[PDB]
Amino acid sequence: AGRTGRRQAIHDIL
Amino acid sequence: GHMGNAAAAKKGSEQESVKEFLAKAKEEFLKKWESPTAQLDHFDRIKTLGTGSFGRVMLVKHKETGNHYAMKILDKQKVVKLKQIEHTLNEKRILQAVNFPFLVKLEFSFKDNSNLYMVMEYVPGGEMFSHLRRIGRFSEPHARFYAAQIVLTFEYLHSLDLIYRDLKPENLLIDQQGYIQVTDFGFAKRVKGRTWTLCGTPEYLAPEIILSKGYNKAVDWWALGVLIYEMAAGYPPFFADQPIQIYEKIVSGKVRFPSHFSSDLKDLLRNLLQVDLTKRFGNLKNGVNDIKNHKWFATTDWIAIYQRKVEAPFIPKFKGPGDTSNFDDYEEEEIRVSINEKCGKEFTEF
Ligand SMILES: CNS(=O)(=O)c1cccc2cnccc12
Repeated sequence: AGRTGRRQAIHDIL
Repeated sequence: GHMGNAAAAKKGSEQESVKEFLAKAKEEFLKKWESPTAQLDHFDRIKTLGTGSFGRVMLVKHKETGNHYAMKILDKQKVVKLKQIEHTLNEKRILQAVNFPFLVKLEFSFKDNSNLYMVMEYVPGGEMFSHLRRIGRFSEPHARFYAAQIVLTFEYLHSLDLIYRDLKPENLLIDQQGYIQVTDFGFAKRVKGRTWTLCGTPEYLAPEIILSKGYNKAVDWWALGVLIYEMAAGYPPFFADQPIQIYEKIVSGKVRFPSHFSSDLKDLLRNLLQVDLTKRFGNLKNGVNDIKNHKWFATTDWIAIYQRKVEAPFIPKFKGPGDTSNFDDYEEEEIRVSINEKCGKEFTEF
């Protein structure tokens, strides 16, 4: 199971 | 040894010629870097081609010439709130100065009271992402054709001390000849050695980013491993519903391969998806040549790829210069321009 749609960038990791 | 006399001398000469090319390319880049153009009402806005965090990309038509372009629109207030000021300045400055056959070309840039604008060549064949999701997976030769273009593009960028940091199929367009165009320089940066920003796309992040190290250009070679795996499998190697679970898989480093992957492909991927930086291909003494000379690329004519003389595996259907049939539909939002300037001091250099 995982993400099949377009994946957005991340600007940080909390 | 592996190569006989003729083959070894040919390869050595080829590698020296790459060095000569890259030295000239650096001279050209630095001249543009040191000594680097429109306005909104010059274009008709047609349709949204894609969206992102800070804004959207629209197909536009230039009024005077009738040429079509892809216009990226960023809202200044949103860029500041997300602390993307320097990244957005990097994006425009780098795009303005590079020149390579697989890097999208920036034609104009400008700003107004509310937004930043970057006007690029329109690439009508659509995102690799769409084509890959539709077909399921690419055969190894098909994946290899695209991978070779990325290898050459990263060899170019890294020679200029540029780190790309957002490789993924969503950012790779297919042009009218079936070749790749890299878009989205939002995280590209001039980096001589280490850098520290936690940024990228979860499935494509190298472990040393997730672990908050002062990492280097080898993160892009890890990302190439992820891309090749996804192209050939149809899904990426570290696959889960939520980012936190994705990160745990990446840091473990355990990779499993579909049974249809060739042994050559698995060997390449184990050397790109390598946690240990002292062992990761693209980060060793032999540099990019460990990748270019790997058995999985043995059939690749690197010069012919650069010259765009290899017949592409797939040619998008082209239905006119402003046709958007290879792109998805997105909700349209009018481009609002405030009567008051926003964030003037932050974006003076743009
Ligand atoms: C990744 N797809 S997109 O965000 O719509 C995009 C971004 C940047 C340049 C482009 C050029 N042609 C088409 C689409 C373009």
